[PDB]
Amino acid sequence: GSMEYVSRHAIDGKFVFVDQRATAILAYLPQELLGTSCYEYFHQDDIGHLAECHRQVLQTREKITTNCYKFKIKDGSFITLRSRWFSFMNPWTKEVEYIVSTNTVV
Repeated sequence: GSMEYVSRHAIDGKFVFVDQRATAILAYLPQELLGTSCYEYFHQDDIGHLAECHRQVLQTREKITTNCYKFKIKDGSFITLRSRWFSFMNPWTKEVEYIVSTNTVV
């Protein structure tokens, strides 16, 4: 359904993929999120633990589940999300290119 959407994030949080279900949940067009960092939208209280879970997943092929956190939507209010993250290691270049994130409304 449309209670979740999938994003991908480069190493500074930059959105590099946003599926169209994000607009239903966040009221942003995908193009508004693409090229901006997820950290720009996290509630400032949540930056620290989300950044540490992001750092964790860069060093493992296992998935990491965040705590619930608040995400600032287009009108400036906050919704609560929980994300499941895993990193995408290129098996030839041996580089983590991005992380995959399923973002679920709580």
